[PDB]
Amino acid sequence: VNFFDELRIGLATAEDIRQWSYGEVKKPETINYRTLKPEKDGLFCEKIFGPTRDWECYCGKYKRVRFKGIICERCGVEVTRAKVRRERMGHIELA
Amino acid sequence: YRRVINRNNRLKRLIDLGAPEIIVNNEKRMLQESVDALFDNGRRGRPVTGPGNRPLKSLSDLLKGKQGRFRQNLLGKRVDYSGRSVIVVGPQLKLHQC
Amino acid sequence: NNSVPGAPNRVSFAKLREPLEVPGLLDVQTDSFEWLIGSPRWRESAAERGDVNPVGGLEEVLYELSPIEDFSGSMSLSFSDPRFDDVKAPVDECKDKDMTYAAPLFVTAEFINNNTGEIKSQTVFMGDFPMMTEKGTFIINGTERVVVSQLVRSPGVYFDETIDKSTDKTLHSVKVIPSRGAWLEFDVDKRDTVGVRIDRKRRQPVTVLLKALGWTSEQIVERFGFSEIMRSTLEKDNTVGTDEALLDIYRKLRPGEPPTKESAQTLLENLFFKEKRYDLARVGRYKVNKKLGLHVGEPITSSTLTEEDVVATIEYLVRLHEGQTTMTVPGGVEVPVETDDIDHFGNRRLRTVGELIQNQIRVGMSRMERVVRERMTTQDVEAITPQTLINIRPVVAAIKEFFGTSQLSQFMDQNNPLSGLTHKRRLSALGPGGLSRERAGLEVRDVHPSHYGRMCPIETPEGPNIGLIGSLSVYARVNPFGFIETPYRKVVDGVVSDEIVYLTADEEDRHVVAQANSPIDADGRFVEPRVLVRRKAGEVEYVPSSEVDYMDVSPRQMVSVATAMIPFLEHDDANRALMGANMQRQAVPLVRSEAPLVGTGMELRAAIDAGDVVVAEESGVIEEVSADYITVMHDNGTRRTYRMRKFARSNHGTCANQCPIVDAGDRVEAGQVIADGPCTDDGEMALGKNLLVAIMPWEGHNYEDAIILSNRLVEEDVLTSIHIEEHEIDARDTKLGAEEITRDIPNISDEVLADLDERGIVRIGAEVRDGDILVGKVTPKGETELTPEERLLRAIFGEKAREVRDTSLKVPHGESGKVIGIRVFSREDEDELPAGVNELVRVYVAQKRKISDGDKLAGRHGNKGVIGKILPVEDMPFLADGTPVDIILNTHGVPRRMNIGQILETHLGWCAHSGWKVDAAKGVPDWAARLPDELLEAQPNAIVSTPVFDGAQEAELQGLLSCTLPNRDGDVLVDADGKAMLFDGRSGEPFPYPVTVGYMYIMKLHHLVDDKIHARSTGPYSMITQQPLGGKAQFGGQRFGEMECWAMQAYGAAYTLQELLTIKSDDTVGRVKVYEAIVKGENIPEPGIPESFKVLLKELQSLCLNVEVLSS
Amino acid sequence: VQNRASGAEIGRIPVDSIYSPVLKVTYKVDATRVEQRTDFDKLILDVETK
Amino acid sequence: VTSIRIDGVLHEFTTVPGVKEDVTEIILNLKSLVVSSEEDEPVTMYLRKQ
Amino acid sequence: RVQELFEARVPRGKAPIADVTGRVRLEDGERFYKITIVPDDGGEEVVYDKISKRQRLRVFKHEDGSERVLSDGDHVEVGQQLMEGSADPHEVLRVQGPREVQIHLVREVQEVYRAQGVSIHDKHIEVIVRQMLRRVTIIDSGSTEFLPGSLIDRAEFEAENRRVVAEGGEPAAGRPVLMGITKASLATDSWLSAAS
Ligand SMILES: [Zn+2]
Repeated sequence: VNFFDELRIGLATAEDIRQWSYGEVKKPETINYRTLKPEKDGLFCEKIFGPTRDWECYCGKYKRVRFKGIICERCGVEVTRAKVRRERMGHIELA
Repeated sequence: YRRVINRNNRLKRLIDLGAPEIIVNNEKRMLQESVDALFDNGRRGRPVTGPGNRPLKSLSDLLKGKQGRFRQNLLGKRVDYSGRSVIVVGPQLKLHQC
Repeated sequence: NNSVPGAPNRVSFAKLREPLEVPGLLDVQTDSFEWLIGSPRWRESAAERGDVNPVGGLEEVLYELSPIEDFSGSMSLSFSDPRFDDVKAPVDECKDKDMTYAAPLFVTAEFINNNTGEIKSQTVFMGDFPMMTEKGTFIINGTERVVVSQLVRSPGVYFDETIDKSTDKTLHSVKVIPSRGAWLEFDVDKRDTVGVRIDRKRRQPVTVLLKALGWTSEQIVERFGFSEIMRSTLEKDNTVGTDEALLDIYRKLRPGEPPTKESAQTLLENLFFKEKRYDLARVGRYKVNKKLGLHVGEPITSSTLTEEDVVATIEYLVRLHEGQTTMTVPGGVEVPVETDDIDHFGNRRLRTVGELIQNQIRVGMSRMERVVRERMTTQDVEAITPQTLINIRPVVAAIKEFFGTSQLSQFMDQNNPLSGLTHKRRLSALGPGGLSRERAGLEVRDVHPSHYGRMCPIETPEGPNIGLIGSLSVYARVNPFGFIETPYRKVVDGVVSDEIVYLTADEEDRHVVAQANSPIDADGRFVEPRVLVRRKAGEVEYVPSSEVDYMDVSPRQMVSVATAMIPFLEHDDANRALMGANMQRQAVPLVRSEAPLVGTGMELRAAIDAGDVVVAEESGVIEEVSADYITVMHDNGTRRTYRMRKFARSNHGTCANQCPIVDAGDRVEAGQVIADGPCTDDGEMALGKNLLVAIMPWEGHNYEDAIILSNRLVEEDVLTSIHIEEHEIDARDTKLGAEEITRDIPNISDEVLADLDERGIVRIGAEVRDGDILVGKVTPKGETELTPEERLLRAIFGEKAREVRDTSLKVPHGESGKVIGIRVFSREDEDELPAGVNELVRVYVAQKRKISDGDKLAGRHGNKGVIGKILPVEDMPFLADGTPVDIILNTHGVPRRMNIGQILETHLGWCAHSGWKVDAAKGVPDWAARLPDELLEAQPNAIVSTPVFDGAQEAELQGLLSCTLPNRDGDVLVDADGKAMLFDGRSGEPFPYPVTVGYMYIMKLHHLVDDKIHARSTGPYSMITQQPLGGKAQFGGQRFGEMECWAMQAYGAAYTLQELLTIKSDDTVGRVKVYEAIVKGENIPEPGIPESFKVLLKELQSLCLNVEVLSS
Repeated sequence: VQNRASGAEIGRIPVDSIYSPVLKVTYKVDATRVEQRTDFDKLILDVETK
Repeated sequence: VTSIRIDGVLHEFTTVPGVKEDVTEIILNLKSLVVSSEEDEPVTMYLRKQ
Repeated sequence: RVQELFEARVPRGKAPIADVTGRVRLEDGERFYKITIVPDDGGEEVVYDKISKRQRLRVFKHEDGSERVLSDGDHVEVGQQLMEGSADPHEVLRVQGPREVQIHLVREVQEVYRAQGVSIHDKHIEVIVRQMLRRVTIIDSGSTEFLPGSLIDRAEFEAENRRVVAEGGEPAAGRPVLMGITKASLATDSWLSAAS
């Protein structure tokens, strides 16, 4: 909970970064300039980090509150508060 | 991030299409330059400047400097259950009273 | 001697007469603009002053530019004679309608083609001009503006001198600072290398450039034969030859370029004779000519540096090095040789608004003419017209941005007329084109013996900007060049001369100035053979009464406008006087003002010139008057009406009103005040009330500057003020739709919106409490949209079928009061609005504040304080006749602060209030010899005035206090010393010793308590930082500095710091859980991981640095 | 402000109320400090009303 | 006096045509009015001058 | 003055110091004072070429009076300043050890503070000077890994020296040295604070 005996800084590795992230960005497009929504797998796509709103699937299939830990197959996103968007990362793949 | 992703995709497409060593090597050099810039701008060479020839704030700039996240955690925070007002001397109070 | 027609009568302790009335206090501000635009009045004034060439500002700036031409010489353009037109709309509508007071200007441009020989001349529109109102202010977008003057070092020549620490030999350095061009530094050094530094280059010998011009070596030898060191330098130089010299100069200036004679020859004249590239202001040329005494007999027309100036400068430098006192040049009269000083007012000029606006329009004209010349060169030569050439965007944009963002465009503080006048008279020294705070030396912030008569040494901001912001003297007037002047009357043969003249710094130094306070006989004969005098610099010494040449006008010739109205200023301390002067500019207009009982004679004059009080133009007779408007009938049969704004929010949040003080059927003479604005009483300033003070420590409630006030003030509205708030909301279009103000609002009870009217706004005159809704609006919801199809689809079908949020404006935290008025601007009614807006509505809330605890009060002698406690009227001490006092002051703070003047002011106020009658049956007492014959008999509530540096003496007060009229009961309260016997309100028994009492003027500062008090327990949280908002308006918590963390560590308190850093600032779940536990009876759960630490982790993990936790 | 919370209509304007008919009061004591047992004091109270 | 009611006026920060001083001044003047009440309930007076 | 004293830079006064105890043999140069002292036990003379613009200070005599002038041929105690000013802490440290410099710094700071009239206990200054001078510069590493001329705290240096000696490895030659507050604080054990 709040027990931190020590803190050590280790040098990461490719497999480590693979492990941390939940996606692989592929397009530089930002939020859409017309509909003000993320583009498919863009720099903000909900499929990577999380839903823009809280307890809200992209497609509206499971927009009900009583859903936690359920990934929507129609849109392939998770249902949790907007805070989770603040604590998930993405890794780019280098050629 | 736009620059890095865009250049990586150009590399991938170019290697798929096929081309001599000179272009591929030049393109790899450009990618290395972009990554070095992203992890730090102005570390070496001309820093990238888009607006008004203003150096951009790289990822590493979040830690150093006055606005570096390390320093800002010590300058204090705004707390709740507070209040400020003027003070007037009162001779009718005990020492442990206000 | 009341210049104004109907000012109140207040005899004064006058002993000396001033031979001239105070000049127009705003003439300085208006004269610059009048000269700039160019009007017949300015031309007549200039002709009276004797200037040969009457030249305006616009004409000068746009004539020095023309005639523009192309390099081929086949085309040219000229345009002169700028003239203005009438106004667009009155000032009232411009301020209320959000417009800008301006007027158009037309310039007659002539379009000439060289090769053909044709002329195309017609008027051309050149945008609008922000005209200056009669009160010396600029109205921009409805907001008042006032530009402050600036202090700059006049372009010229300054002979510096630095003593070597090792050589211990004088090094005379001369540096020239023109308006624009190269800088020349001629310095004699230990090595004797007398060289030049053109554009911060290496020190190249002066002889090299001297020969570069072709100056004959024989002329160097003969003209410098008297000089020995420079002769040695001449014999020491190696390179010789006009071609060699000029080529070497060019290489030093521009190395790596083809060295040719033509290049250097052209560069010489380009850098020193091309007016456009190298230019100096006429002031600089005149000052240099006066300094060298060369070209004195002709009016300066060419504003370029000349070779004779350089040779004369080097001759002057070498002669000074030789140690000579005075030097002479052929064609120049004898002049002294001495080093110059930066902090002398004979060098530091004053650039009024005229100079700034002229420079801005010059920049705009340069930008416009560049494109114009390019266009004429490139555009077709046959059918080209000046209308198609001139572009108006650059100049208008330049003036607009100068008025908007320039630091010299500050909102005119309008707490009271005195503050506005002081702001208009301010003398700034920083800002664009000036030194910064860190680079500016500390010495410049100190006084200079040349400040007497030009800049007040007392008035100054208390903050770090000390010494950089002065103020004009009472009698100071700016000369047409920008050097401040000061009136003087010249003594010819020991006899004073009534006629007066104006002298600048240089001329003042060169003469002998007498002392105004020195006794002078009625016939002009000096009674004293020895009279003190001021000399060159910091020197004062008695001299025979014959050689004296000049004498001052009045003792008040060095004080500022604000400092000029502080009675007994000759008894306080410098710091205390400055504090009182600064405090006087922070009063708050009350509801019922009263003129001071004791105050200088410069009150009514400072109010008439303030502009906040109307005045009749022609002597007429009033037909009828009303609370809202007045109608005066002129003697010529023309009826005129004046409209007086009532309860209009001031520029700083206070209120402003006007109440006519005239009756129906009175022949009012021209120049007589007709209405009194804020802080006024019968056409004279009144920033406070008159309270009966007592000086004694009282149960420690007045401990350490605290103050006690009787409840009589609270219950009688003696110090009640009015403050008007201001709020505005706007409904701007968005990509998702347009917002509209509507009475209806989703999911709100009828009671909440019970105040809004049909149109969606609160009805006028409805009480509003904090947290109440002030105006309702609806914000559409976000959904998928298409620009081309959705518009038509909504037009035809699907109207009003989308969700709307609530974003209504509500009263902020800590506001209340009535709603006096609502202003709504609609685009339908053809009302100019900012781009992208449709409906902007502003609501004014006015609240009446009664003086309460935690409020600041302070007299005119700089003695601040706070209301420690407001006792009931039945508890305050009372005089022997039952008159309870109104305020009690502490005594320990008087002698330490050393502000004894306030005691004398209180004594004099009591004497004037009670009325006196000095015995004269047996003859005038010796102590009453100098009292005015009409000041020996006063009435109750009389008015008295003591001019600064000339007022009632100690003996006068001693005599007056012994003849005060008795109370209606037949007994006299105070003794001769001024003390009196009181009676305690609590114990009921008299104090063992007498106490001092009297009436002292008390103002009210703007640091009220309602603004300061604020609380915050739980409220809105920031979304980006997850921290509570800040500021009283936003209802945010207070800051927690790191010094507090250090203190908490010092005590060893740990859990408290943990809570302050984790459970009350960042941890969201922590806040929710602790709040719920407090709501219930459960114990507070331990805090969690602060958001700051988790953010730091998830951010440092982004740099490939695997930051583990190692919980083990 | 007492009338502010009553929630009346717009046309009502509160005014401060001051219920006091007395204006000024003062007293002086005429003492008699002789050594006789007639040592007393005489109170002289003066009051004025509106 | 406790509270006043001015016809044709909605609040105190305003004026009324025909008078020489605004509402605040007349309120201040009326504060000086002195009246004695025999009944223990709010009574009403009138002031009509044209 | 206090800032300079704590920072432990080159004193502006830079008074001459009595490096060794002996018979002072001083020849007064009107331009540059030349000071030499004959050692009592034996040896050579330490030579000081000081500026002559000042006025010589008292000589250490049985009277020990300030009014006395610096008399040649007298004797002085080790470490005493020959003329008014301030002695460089490094010199007094190397020629006397840590105790003398510690007490001198404490006395100097106490004196400057009492000049203004304020009074504070000494221990508040002892707690600071204890941390300031807790470094041991090393000239040679020898059988030690650390680079020569690298600051090492006395405790760890002693621990490593005793460990290497116990196993037969030669000891590392190091000496104590002080520093200013900035340098003493820039070198720490916790990396996070250093990054801060
Ligand atoms: Zn879904």
